[PDB]
Amino acid sequence: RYETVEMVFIATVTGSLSLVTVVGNILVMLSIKVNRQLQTVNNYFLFSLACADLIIGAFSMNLYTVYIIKGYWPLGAVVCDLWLALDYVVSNASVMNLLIISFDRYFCVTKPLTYPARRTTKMAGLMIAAAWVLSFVLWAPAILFWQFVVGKRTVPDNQCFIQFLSNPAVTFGTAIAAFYLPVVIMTVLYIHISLASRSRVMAARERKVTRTIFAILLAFILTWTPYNVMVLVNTFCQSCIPDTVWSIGYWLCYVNSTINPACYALCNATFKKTFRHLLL
Amino acid sequence: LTCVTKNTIFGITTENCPAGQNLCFKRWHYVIPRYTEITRGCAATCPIPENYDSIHCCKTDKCNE
Repeated sequence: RYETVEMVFIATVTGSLSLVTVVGNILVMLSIKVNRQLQTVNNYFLFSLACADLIIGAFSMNLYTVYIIKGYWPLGAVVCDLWLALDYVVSNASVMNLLIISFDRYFCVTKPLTYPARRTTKMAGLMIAAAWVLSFVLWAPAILFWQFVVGKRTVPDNQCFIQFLSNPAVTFGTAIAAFYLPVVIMTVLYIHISLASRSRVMAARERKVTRTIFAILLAFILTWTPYNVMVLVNTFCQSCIPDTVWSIGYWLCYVNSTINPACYALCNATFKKTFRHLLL
Repeated sequence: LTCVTKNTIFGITTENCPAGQNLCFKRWHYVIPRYTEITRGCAATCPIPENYDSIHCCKTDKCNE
């Protein structure tokens, strides 16, 4: 009635969100690999983003809930560092995946002969692997190694925070770069794609693909905006923002992962008709 | 005495609070896997039992860098 019912409410809703994200991602990718009528690079990018989405959703929300259910890390550490690095690296990998989807779409639209037959299927997988390995080698070893660079795990055995986020400058730099640089690139590339498509103008399917990309971009930016807004606010003064609002903000930072599997069927007609068939 | 009142992306800010609150308490409070709120201030009690907020005492000229 006072706190136990609220704890049950929060735990149940987070578990339901994790389960629905997992089932949506697995169903959409199973549809991708079973239908076999689609062999475009955009669909491979969608598959990679859905895999990253299920990983984010399941692992990140489960461990963030078991961290937030009490106020510390119940596990005996060790798993903390691995989960933190995995979550941050897969979030950055999803960001770079959406970045390279935007690059690919801009390249295809801006030039009718931008080697469109060079893509086939090997190039899509190569780009996906390149983005994944780039994010990995850029973030994960740093997470695992800069703690030893300082000299010891200053993080206690019950806490699960990041070493370099203690420095406000590192927080500000990583936030501004790894959010707004992709955001401004999306903005300029969306403007360029819109103008090129308008000048140029099968059309129904092209518009469907464009709407799908726009929906993914809008969902990502809308979900991840509040986190970076508050991060910037913390650069205005000291302790400008309370703690429970921070908890809720970083909680809906995963609403991108929640929305994407549903938005796939919401925007894509083939996904919409496949969803009913694969629910049974 | 002097203590760094806070930390910011620009730089540190050393201060000398008067003979009132003759103590430098430094606190870490971990709110998010990606956010640890930090304070460094003047107070008049060293023990300070903690609500999972790691704190330490200082009474020197540079102790909370």
